Amino acid sequence: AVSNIHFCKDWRSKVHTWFKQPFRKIRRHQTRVEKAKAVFPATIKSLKPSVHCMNQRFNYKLRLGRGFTLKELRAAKIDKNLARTIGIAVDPRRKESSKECLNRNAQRLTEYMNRLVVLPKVHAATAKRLVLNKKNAEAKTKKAAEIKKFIAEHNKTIKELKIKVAAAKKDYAKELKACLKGLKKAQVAFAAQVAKKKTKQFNKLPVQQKEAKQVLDANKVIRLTAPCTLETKTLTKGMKAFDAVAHLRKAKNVAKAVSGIVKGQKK
Amino acid sequence: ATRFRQTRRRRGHVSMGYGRIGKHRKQRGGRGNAGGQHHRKTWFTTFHPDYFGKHGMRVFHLKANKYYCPSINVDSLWSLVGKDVQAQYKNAKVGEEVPVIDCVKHGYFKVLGKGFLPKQPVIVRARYFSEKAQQKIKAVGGACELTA
Amino acid sequence: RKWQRKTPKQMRRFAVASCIAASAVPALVSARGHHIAGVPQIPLVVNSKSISVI
Amino acid sequence: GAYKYINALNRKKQSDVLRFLRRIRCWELRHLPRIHRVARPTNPERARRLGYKPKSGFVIYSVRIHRGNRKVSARKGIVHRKPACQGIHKIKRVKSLQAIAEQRVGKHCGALRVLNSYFIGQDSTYRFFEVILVDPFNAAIRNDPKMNWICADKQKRREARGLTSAAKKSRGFTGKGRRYNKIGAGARGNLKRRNLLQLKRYRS
Amino acid sequence: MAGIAVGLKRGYPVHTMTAKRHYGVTKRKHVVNDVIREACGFSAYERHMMDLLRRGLDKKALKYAKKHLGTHKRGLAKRDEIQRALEAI
RNA sequence: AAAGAAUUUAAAACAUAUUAGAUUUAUCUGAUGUGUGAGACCGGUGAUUUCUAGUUAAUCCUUUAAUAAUAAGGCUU
RNA sequence: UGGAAGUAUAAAUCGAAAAGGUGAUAGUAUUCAUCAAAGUCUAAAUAUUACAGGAAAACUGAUAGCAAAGAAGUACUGUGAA
RNA sequence: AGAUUUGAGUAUCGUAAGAGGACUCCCUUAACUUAAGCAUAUCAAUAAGGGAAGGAAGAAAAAAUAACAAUGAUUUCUUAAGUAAUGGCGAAUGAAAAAGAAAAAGACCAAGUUGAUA
Repeated sequence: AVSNIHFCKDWRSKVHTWFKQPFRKIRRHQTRVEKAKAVFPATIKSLKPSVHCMNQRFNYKLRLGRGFTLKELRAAKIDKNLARTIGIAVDPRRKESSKECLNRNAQRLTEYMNRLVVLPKVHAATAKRLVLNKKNAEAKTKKAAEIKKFIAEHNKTIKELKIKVAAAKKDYAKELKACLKGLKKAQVAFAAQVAKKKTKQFNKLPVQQKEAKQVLDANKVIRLTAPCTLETKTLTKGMKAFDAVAHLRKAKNVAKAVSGIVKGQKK
Repeated sequence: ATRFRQTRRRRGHVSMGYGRIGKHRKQRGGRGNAGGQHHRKTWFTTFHPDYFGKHGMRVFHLKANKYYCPSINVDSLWSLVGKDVQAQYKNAKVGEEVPVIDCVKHGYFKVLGKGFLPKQPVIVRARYFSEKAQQKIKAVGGACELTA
Repeated sequence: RKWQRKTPKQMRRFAVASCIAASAVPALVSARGHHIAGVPQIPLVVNSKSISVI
Repeated sequence: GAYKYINALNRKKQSDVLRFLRRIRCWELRHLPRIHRVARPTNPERARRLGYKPKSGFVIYSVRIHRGNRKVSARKGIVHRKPACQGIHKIKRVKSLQAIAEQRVGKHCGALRVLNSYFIGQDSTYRFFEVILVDPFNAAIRNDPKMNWICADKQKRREARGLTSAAKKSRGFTGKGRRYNKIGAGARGNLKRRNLLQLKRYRS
Repeated sequence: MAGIAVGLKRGYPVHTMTAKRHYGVTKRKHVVNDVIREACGFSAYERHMMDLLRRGLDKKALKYAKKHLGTHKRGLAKRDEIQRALEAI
């Protein structure tokens, strides 16, 4: 074997030894520990989006990014100025990539907001926010009542149909096709009526007094992706006759035929 | 283990195992891969006959990520789910649930055709397929999907 | 120089499982230079209640 | 705004009006000491853009430099070198004349800090610059939050280390990306890191 | 079910979401361009361009413009401003 | 001529139109409809791929976002 | 410089803009994608065989270990660097 | 005579110098050596020479990657990798996106507007 060793240069002054590696672990750990002692959510590792990797090699894997786009904060009804102060990363540099990416990170912020508990800026009970929260209790109860009332009627069909399909799969695993067809028809009708409604621009920051349950980060509480189990499908006759090779070669040959089309039209 | 080398079994022998006529001098024909065409040519001819020259076109900035396409043959498809799942659905046909062996989740993109498949229907979800791979999957009673 | 050495983890556990199992043999335990003539059982296990008061 | 017509005007250097003015200025600077102080910048738009502010502690210095290329400083052009290093002419300095001139003002004015410099004019022999200097111990500079960063001790002889814009373009910090692979955070520091032979504590 | 990996229509089915902003000048930069032009005039090479354009040698103007600007596309943008000045007198 | 549901609710570019405030210039800057760009079919429709017969165009590979004509690099002698 | 019809810097000449740069095979054209240069500051994660204060060691044990275990860069040599 | 512009001397209050340079940022066109000779190449941002600082310094907020189900300031570590490429295509030299982590933070000038203007 032909050897290829780049030792002709002075490697003895290029040698780096890792004798400080055991002491690096103690130093970093004593900084994380002493950071929470200052204020525990200081090391909370502010929430980050669920972004895809790049290239077709990794395109199916989700991973944490940095900062939600200003469209994701608006979709989740979060002030972009207040986001940085409640442990949320913000990345104005990130242009939105897809609708499916906007929805997933809008749910990530929505789920995080419900878990988030914001202590008052002033500990004393005479703070404005605590005082104002007692100044709108009667209005909140009236506001809450109608929200539940008018949400209890719009879902009176989807909820019952979803209940029906849930039991249909049970008796099919302890008929089924009717419930799925029936459920899908209801879903289209509901989405049709929504298109045929100005909402709140910003939500309320959840501010309350509570015992200090101190958590070291928020990206571990909200998992990136749901666990994957075995998937199964109904083998119809249409899938049996799908020609994958012909579909791939047609797509390859069509892209390789653009040259002839331009060549022909240019003569 | 310095006590296990040949230096400890050659203490007393004058030449230390290197010969008296031909001493152990500094160099034995150059420093490195010297004389590739002059005096070590018979070495390169014998053991690396295509070491010298050029072949193929230069790729100025090669994108090795665009050539990453892991492949799995048909005979190894059912190992992706398991042997118990294979026997569970061993008596299915058209109309009933058949497990879907999606290979992208397992890191395989192209499905190749080699070996034999169990006589059961199956749904193979993969980015690319081979011409002889699709035949074996369909001859057994299954389907070949596509992804991405 | 190369002070610290590397060993596969599964080979490390193979030796420990072969070293715990070797402590239940009084012939090997005594041969190592241990006075275990008067012990009741060679896998000497003590109550967790007695330990908690030490 | 007045300073938007001046900026558009100053880009027409080949114009007769601007060529006459540069002709007069280059005459005066040839019969003055090489480094000297001027009352106010002669290009107030360019001076203001680079950082000059008409406040106490901000001074302007003019330096005249002899442009063109010099020979390799070897006696009688005799170098005991291999043919690959035997050239005496055609060898160009890595540091731009602007960076070179900025250092001469810095050494001459050791009690101040060099901020930036801009081109003034040139002739067949000389090229003239104008250097913006700041006094770090002025109470106005110290008490201004937006400019007291220059009071940091690491800013002593700023142009000598290569922190001014004129001296940082010669270092290669003109852009980003794959064109500037070797000049990531410093050409020599990047080279040392790439050449490090990491000997891990536990290695095969 | 889950698109295709080859061809023009390739990739996972998804609704892609980018503004094409135009960096340009305002309507007052027209005035600033004229005011400076009167106060300065034309460069030495610009004037030689005007002479060539007057005698109807448009190709020789572009070659001269390329020689002093180093870009085919920037040569056209100068051969248009110069030829526009001829129609403005 | 023969096989063919195709996957499922939070949207930005503006090709265009109609208005609002301005400029005369290689003229712009706002706001509201519309389609685009949309995809949830009801044993039959069918988007979509085969096979046969002509015609038309391209036909050794590459310049790594896509083409073209120059140029250059590949492979064999 | 790995950057190959030029990756970066500098010098001589030349020199823009009703903007424009990049998509590393030079050239023109039409699309597409992605940024918006030529001013400034910015903690944290990283380096350390000056020097000072400590702790360790499968290190050496007075021809060994620093040149130096005592008034060691000392005695002594040279015009001097040493 | 007066209103300005520029340039000086003097007084007062401060500022620079010198030591150290193990680590940091740079200027300079060394050679021995290797190629079994040698002249490009290697040695090699290496030695010597020169400048400047701090407890760290440098860099830092895209005229950046990529061609994807896309990312997203700087720095450092793992990997890509002795790979693409460079080379009397000889000897030899040789990165980077992606991907995994440590730490995380963004702010201003100029230009533009407001002028009983400060």
